[PDB]
Amino acid sequence: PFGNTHNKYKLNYKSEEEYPDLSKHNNHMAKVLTPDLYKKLRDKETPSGFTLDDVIQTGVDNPGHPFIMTVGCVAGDEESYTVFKDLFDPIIQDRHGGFKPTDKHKTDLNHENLKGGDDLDPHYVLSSRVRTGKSIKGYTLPPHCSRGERRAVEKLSVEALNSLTGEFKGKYYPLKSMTEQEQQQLIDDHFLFDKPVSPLLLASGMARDWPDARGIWHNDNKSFLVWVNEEDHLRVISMEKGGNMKEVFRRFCVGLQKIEEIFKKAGHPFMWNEHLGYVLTCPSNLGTGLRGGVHVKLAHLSKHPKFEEILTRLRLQKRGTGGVDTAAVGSVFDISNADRLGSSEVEQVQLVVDGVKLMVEMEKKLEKGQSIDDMIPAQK
Amino acid sequence: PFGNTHNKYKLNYKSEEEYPDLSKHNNHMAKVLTPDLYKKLRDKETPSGFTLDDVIQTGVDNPGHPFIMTVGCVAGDEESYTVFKDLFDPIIQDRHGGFKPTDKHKTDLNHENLKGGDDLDPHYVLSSRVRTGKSIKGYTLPPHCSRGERRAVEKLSVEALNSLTGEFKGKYYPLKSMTEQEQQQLIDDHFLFDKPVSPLLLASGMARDWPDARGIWHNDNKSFLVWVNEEDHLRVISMEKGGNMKEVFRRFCVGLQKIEEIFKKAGHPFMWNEHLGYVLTCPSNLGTGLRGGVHVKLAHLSKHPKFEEILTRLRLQKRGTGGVDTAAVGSVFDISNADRLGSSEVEQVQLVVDGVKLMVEMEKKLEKGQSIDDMIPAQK
Ligand SMILES: Nc1ncnc2c1ncn2[C@@H]1O[C@H](COP(=O)(O)OP(=O)(O)O)[C@@H](O)[C@H]1O
Ligand SMILES: Nc1ncnc2c1ncn2[C@@H]1O[C@H](COP(=O)(O)OP(=O)(O)O)[C@@H](O)[C@H]1O
Ligand SMILES: CN(CC(=O)O)C(N)N
Ligand SMILES: [Mg+2]
Ligand SMILES: [Mg+2]
Repeated sequence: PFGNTHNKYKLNYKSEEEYPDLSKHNNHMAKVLTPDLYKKLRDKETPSGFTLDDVIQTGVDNPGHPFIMTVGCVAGDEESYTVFKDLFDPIIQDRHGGFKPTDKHKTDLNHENLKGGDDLDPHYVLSSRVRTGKSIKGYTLPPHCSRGERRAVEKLSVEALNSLTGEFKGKYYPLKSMTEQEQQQLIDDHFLFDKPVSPLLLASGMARDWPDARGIWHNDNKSFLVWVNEEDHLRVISMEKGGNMKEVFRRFCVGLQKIEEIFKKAGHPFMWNEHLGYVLTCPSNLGTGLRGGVHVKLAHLSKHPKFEEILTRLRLQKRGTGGVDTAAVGSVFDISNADRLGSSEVEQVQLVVDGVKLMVEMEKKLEKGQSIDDMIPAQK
Repeated sequence: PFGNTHNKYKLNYKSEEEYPDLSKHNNHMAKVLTPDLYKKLRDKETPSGFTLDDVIQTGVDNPGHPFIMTVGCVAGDEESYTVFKDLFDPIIQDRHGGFKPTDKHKTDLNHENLKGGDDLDPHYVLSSRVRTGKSIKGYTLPPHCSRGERRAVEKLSVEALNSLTGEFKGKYYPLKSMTEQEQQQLIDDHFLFDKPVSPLLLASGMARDWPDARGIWHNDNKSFLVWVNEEDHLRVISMEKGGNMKEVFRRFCVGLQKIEEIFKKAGHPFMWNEHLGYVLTCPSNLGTGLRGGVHVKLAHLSKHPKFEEILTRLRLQKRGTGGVDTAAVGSVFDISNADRLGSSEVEQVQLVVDGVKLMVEMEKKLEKGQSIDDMIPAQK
């Protein structure tokens, strides 16, 4: 029982007979997979039984489209990254600016190392936010995890979160028993998540048993939010209105370390290693898993020839006002760090603080009508 | 499905820790599963590694359906129906209107014994269709089949179908070779299976690797078609405009017999036993696998307070114009026999002809300002 009968059954076919048809594909996985790599890795399994087929399924199912390259693969556990390193390493190097198999990732959650960021001009910066994801050692990741493992993650997380006090006193809302009123309240506060609709996620198996053992915790102040068992075991978000990113990041680090110490005592620390930093399902999110950002009104700078170039130079990214696929209603852009792996949490938020400060100074010159042609920084 | 099929850590959790939460689920699986059944069968697997969790996943994920009552489980191979018989048999009994473990599949080949059905009123009955499914013995079914297995089924099936002659002369059209426009036209014209959007198809693992090794075979005038590797290895279809169900059924039965003769001669017989008849993925499609029905315009009858009761009395199922996952458009309903095991093809098509003729007579009475109170049919 509970063995490898399934993969052994597939191994009755030759490697070419099981090899995916990637002729229409444009994703990182398809860029790297070869007939030889598939042949060499198809009989391998992690201790939990995760296989190369499981790693690549989403990339097989979702070819991609013209420009933006999707990753096209997932990890099912920490071991996936080692057992299938011959696939993941080139993907990680390509996705994360050349990060090599021998490179090390530096973690830094000491919020005191951030400099400034309490001052971001409220007239332009409408809100500040820091998000990360975390995995819990001892449990496989959402593509793979059993109902039993998922429930164990939820129990540990909820008991931990229920123990928090002061600024971090809060309450958990299971998706399965959520009242209509609770759901509406969470929507009003931009705290709700629903079953994923993205085929990139659905194709990996991560949505099984929905909504079993999924839920949302937030503190009474509505400034610290935790999603349980969505894309990763945990998603942890600190947010508030205005431009005190210093306070947002402080709260983020303190709450994250409080949770960490409880998990560590239970023998289930956050999944982490010196090479990849914090381990998560998607290779794109390794390292810090961190997206620190602001909603910032850039009426003129938005409509400027070098706007996309300035973001690139500052190592920043932009999205709409309502998320990843939105058109920035009014003039409000979601600006955040582009980096994840090979730089620390402090370094990434510092880039956001420093970069957003410069871009507000730039916009102030533009609304007067001065030239933005000297403040343009070197590529960071 | 997915990696979770072979998650080796399920061993490490208690049965009650892995047991699904089926509270407020309304499908046949959830009506039957118990803690004891789960405990008994959770450590079992078929020779290809299909497990109880794979059987039930769609019924966990899909508590209900917007249009019909669903079975909530699938088979992954022939052996599924034996290994997990204690779950399947009560579901089959419920779904097929009382078919007991001691009852036997029925067929004759006597399609000419259909009484009437050559003259369904074409003002109401816009098209007539008869389908069934077949599985190739020795290959796993769509929820579980590997890319290699699926490809093997496609290769042998196309070779066999290409040997059809006479009114059944046709050819194969691989899904990957169709343009978006060509695919959409075939779907709009009701010939080709939809994009992989069914909650059953998705949740159970049947959409993996799409569109690899899927396609449609058909004769030149598209009156006789075979889908390859959608929900079943084969779906054999006869259809045409208008109300000559007898002719549709003639073509179906003669064609199906030619197919099975060809497959047997090639050494690729279908999955079959004396109890369940022909074995297919969904328990609802066992026995003859036959779903015979019409697109019928019921503007008045569909608004009558006893519409659903009448359908139940007649043992007919209602679906949308674009099939099970769609709504009726322009009051055009897909009306077909609900049950497939414990009766023959002729009995099934006779039940459709008789029921549809009654419903058309009801529609006509309601159009004329008369009532149908006196015409409600006895429970079949
Ligand atoms: N700086 C911000 N201020 C307020 N809300 C934000 C901010 N950044 C993101 N959001 C909100 O969080 C949601 C998720 O955004 P999304 O781009 O998916 O973010 P992430 O991937 O970090 O979760 C959106 O609905 C959006 O309204
Ligand atoms: N009587 C009919 N006439 C024309 N098309 C039909 C008829 N019945 C079903 N269909 C079509 O068959 C396709 C599949 O519908 P679906 O509900 O999935 O049925 P099946 O049991 O064959 O899988 C749909 O495109 C639908 O419009
Ligand atoms: C709609 N189905 C029946 C069911 O889900 O019970 C099919 N496709 N087997
Ligand atoms: Mg997001
Ligand atoms: Mg169908």
